[PDB]
Amino acid sequence: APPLVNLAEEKDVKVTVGENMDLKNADLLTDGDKYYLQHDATGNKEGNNWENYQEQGTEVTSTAEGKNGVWVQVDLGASYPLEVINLKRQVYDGQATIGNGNPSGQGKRLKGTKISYKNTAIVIGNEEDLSDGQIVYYEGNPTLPDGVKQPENVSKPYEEAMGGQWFYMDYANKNGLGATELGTTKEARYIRVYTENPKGAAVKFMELGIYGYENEQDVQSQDGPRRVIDNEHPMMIATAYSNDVYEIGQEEGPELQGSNTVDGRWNAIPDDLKENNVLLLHTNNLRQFAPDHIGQAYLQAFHEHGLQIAYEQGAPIMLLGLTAAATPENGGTQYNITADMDYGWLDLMYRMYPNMQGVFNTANFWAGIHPPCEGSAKMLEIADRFGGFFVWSDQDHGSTVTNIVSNANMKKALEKHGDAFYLIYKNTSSNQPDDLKTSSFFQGSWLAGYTGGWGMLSDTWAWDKQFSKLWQGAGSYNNWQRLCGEPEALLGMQMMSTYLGGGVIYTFEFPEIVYGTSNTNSPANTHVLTELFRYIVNHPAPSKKEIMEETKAVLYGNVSSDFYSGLSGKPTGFQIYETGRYGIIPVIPTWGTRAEVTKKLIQEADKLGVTPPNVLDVKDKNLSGQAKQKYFKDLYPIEYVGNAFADKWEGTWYLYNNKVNTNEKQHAILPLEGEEESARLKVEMEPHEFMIMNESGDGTAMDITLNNYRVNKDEIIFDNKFGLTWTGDFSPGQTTINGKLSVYKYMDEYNVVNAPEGKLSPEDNELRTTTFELTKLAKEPKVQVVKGQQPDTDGQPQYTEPKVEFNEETGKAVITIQTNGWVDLSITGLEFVYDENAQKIEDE
Ligand SMILES: CC(=O)N[C@@H]1[C@@H](O)[C@H](O[C@@H]2O[C@H](CO)[C@H](O)[C@H](O[C@H]3O[C@H](CO)[C@H](O)[C@H](O)[C@H]3NC(C)=O)[C@H]2O[C@@H]2O[C@@H](C)[C@@H](O)[C@@H](O)[C@@H]2O)[C@@H](CO)O[C@H]1O
Ligand SMILES: CC(=O)N[C@@H]1[C@@H](O)[C@H](O[C@@H]2O[C@H](CO)[C@H](O)[C@H](O[C@H]3O[C@H](CO)[C@H](O)[C@H](O)[C@H]3NC(C)=O)[C@H]2O[C@@H]2O[C@@H](C)[C@@H](O)[C@@H](O)[C@@H]2O)[C@@H](CO)O[C@H]1O
Ligand SMILES: [Ca+2]
Ligand SMILES: [Mg+2]
Repeated sequence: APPLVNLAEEKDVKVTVGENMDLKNADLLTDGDKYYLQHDATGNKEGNNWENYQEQGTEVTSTAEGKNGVWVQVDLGASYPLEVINLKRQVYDGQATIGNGNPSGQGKRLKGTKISYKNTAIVIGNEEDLSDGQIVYYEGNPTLPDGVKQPENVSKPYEEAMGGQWFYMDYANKNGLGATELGTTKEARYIRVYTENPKGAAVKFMELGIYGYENEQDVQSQDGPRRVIDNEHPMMIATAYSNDVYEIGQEEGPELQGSNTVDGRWNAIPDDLKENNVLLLHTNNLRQFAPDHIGQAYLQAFHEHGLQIAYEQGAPIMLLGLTAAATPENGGTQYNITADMDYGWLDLMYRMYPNMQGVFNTANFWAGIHPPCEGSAKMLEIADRFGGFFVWSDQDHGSTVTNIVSNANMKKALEKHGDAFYLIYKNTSSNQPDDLKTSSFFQGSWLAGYTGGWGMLSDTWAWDKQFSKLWQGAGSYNNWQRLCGEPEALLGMQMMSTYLGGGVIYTFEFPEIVYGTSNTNSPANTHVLTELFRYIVNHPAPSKKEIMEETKAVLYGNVSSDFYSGLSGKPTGFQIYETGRYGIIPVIPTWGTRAEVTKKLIQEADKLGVTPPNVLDVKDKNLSGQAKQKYFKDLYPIEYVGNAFADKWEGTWYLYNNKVNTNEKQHAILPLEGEEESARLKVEMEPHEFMIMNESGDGTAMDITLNNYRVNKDEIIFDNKFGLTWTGDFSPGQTTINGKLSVYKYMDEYNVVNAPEGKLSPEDNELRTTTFELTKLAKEPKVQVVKGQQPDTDGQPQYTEPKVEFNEETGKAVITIQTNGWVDLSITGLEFVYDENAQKIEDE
C-alpha cells in the first residue's frame, strides 16, 4: 500500500449535484473504471471480435431552462492533501467504430466524433458550499461559488481523451494542466466539477480520480534521483515479458514468459546483487492490435499490477514505454499496447510507486521514425521530472542517433534531460557488422556529455543469424533452436568488454535462457552473469574522467563498420574485440556539427580536469585504410603480444579468447610487475573463456579467475533428442507458439542448475584446457584452487586440479588446468630471474 491513493475509491464518498440537476448512477464516478469492458474473461472478444466501446458513467442532467451547464461534487468525508485529479467524461458523440489502424488490416483504432466539453472547471475546498473554493482548472465562463474569484488566465476547451484529463495543484503551471513536483498538494474535503455538454443538458462523467494522502505526514517529496547509474553503481536490467495472458481483476500477479512471476524473478536475484538490478515490465503481445479502450485498459492494468507486486518486494521497475513505433503520437502503429500510453497515467505511476524508476524504448525505427521520437521526448521529460531515467536500446547501422536528433522535440528534450538518457547496443542483427560502431557511438555520446551513460543488450537472437551447433553455421534449424545455441561464457566476454569501456548498463535476452524459467536461475545466470556482475558491482568500471584521460583520439561522423579491422578487431556481431589496446574508439554521432561537438567535448573534459582528446572526422587522412594503423599504433603503445584479447585496467589484466564459433587457441604474453622487468606470463585459452588476473605487485604471486562455462546444445536442442516441437505455430488450446514452449521445457526439465530428481543437470561436463607459461623462474612455483565451481547433482566435476611442470634448465613453468566453469587460482612462490630471451612487448 503506497502513500498516494485514489481517495475517491478509498473513501466512502458522497456525490451531490446542484439545484435543477438530476443525478443517475453516482457510484460509477469513483469505481476505478474508465473503460467498462465486459469481456475480460474471453480476451475482450465476443467470439472472434473485439468488444465495442460502451461508455457508462454518472449522468447529471440540467432541468433548468436555458442552462445546460451541470456540476457534480464529491465529499471525501474529511480533508486530505490532494495532488492529482483525473477527469473522464463520455468521449464519443454516439458510438465509436472499431476501425483500421497501422498496420492496415491488423491494427485497430476507434473512429468517431469526439466531444470537446466547454465551461469545465474544478474547484476544491473545505466548505460544503465551496465559499472557500480554490480553482484547480477553469475554462469558459461557468458561474463559480460565491466567494471564489475568476482566475486571470482562463483555459480553452480540449478534446476528450480515452484516459481523461489530468490536473495538478499549481494554477500558474499551464492553468492547472501542468505536472507539478512530487508532493505539491492542496488540502480539501469537497471536489466540484462543472461541465457543459456542447449538445444538450446531460453530461456523462465516467470517472473522477482524486489522488492524495491520508495526512500531511504521508505527503511525498522529490529527494534527488531515484537511482544513480554509473561506474560505481552499475545496473542489470532483466526483461519481464507478459506471457500475453491477463484478465482485469485477476487475483494472481501477471504471468510472465516461462512460468516466471514479477516477485519470483526478484527473489531469484542473489541478495548482494539486488541493489544493482531492475525489472523491466514488457507488455509483449498482450492484447496486441486492440482498439483504444482495450489497449489502454490492459497497458495500465498490467503495469500497475506489476508495480504493486514489485513495490511489496522492494523491487525497482522500468516500464516498456515504446517499441515497434507503437505510440499514441500521430502516425504511430498498434504493434504493442504502448500505442495506448496516457502521459498523465505515466506521471501518476511515478507519483504512486516510489519503486517506479525508468522507461525503456527499443526497436522502433523499422516501423516509423518521427512518431516514436515525439513519444520518447515526452516520456524522457516525465522520467527526468521524478529523478528517473530513460533507456534506448538499438543497433546503429549509421542512422539511429542521426534519426533521434533529426526530431526537433527529441533533440530539445535531450538538451534539457540528457543526463537521464542512456543508449545501450542491441546485437539482434548480428549478421550486420554494426556492433563495434554502435558501442563507439554510444560511448562517444556519453563522453561528450550528450547522454548519462551507455551499456549493452546482448541478445541470443544474434546466434540465430549465423550459427547453430558448436563450430557450425545456422543450417536449416528452426530459429527457436538457434536461440538456445549461444555459449554462456560469451555473454561474460561481452559484459567484460562493455565494463572496460565504462559501460554501466547490462541487459540480456532471451530472458528465459539468460536469466531463467519457473523463478529459477539458468546455467548462464548462475555460472556467468551473477559471477561476473558481482565482480563489476565490487570493482568499479572506468569513470568518464578515466576514459577521457586514456582516450587520445575521438572520431566524428558515420564511421565505416569495418574501420575496426586491423585496429581493435573485425566486427563479429557479438560486441567483442581482438585487443583492448585502443579501447572502444569513441565516435561522436552528428549530435551537432563537428565544431559544435568539439566545443561540447572540450567543456566536458574541462569539467573533469582532463586534457580534451583531439576530434577527427572519420574522413581524416590519418584514419584512411593505409594510415589508421600507424596513427593508432603511435597514439596507443602495445601492452601485450598475441591474438587473444587483453587489456590492463587499474593494475588488473582482463583477457578472453575472441573466436565466436571457430575452435582455435589464442594466447596473450603479458609483461609482469616486480623488480624483474623480463618476467612474462603467456596465457593460452580455447574459445568461450574470459579471465581476470591481479598480480601481488612484487613479482612473487598472482590471482587468476577464469570462466569458460559452456553448455552443449548439440544433442538436446539441435538433434532434439527429447522430440520437442520447434515451430512458429500455436497448438490447439495454447496461447504461446511451440518454439517458445520448447525453450521453456528445455530450461524447466533438460538444463537445470542443481537438477532435482527427474530433471537433467546442464550438459557442461566436457572440460577444456587453459595453460599458463611463466618465465624465467629460479624454481617451480606453487598453484592452488582457492575456490572452484562445484558439480551439479550429476556429481561430474567442472575442473581438474592444476598440474605444474618446471624445466630447471630453461626456467619455464607450465601450469595446465581443465575447466568448464569458473575457478579462482592462486600462483605463489614466483622467483623471476633475468631472462635475456624474454618476449619483447613491441609491434611486429
Ligand atoms: C525489421 C526487423 O527485423 N526488425 C527487428 C525485429 O525483428 C526484432 O524483433 C524480434 O525478432 C525476434 C527474431 O529475431 C523475435 O521474433 C522477437 O519476438 C519473440 O521473442 C521475444 C524475445 O526476444 C518475445 O519473446 C516475443 O514475444 C517473441 N515473439 C512471439 C510472437 O512470440 C522480436 O522481438 C520483440 O518485438 C520487438 C518489436 C520488441 O518489442 C522486442 O523488445 C521484442 O522482444 C527487434 C528486436 O530486437 O529488432 C527490430 O529492429
Ligand atoms: C585412456 C584414454 O585414452 N583416455 C581418454 C582421454 O584421453 C580422452 O581425453 C581427450 O583426449 C584427446 C586426445 O586423445 C584430447 O586431448 C581431448 O582434449 C582436447 O579436446 C577437448 C575437446 O573439447 C578440449 O578442447 C581440450 O582442451 C583439448 N585438449 C588440449 C590439450 O588442447 C581430451 O579430452 C579432455 O580431457 C579429458 C581427460 C576430459 O577432461 C575431457 O572433458 C576433456 O575434453 C577422454 C575424452 O575423449 O576419453 C578418455 O577415455
Ligand atoms: Ca556439470
Ligand atoms: Mg467509472
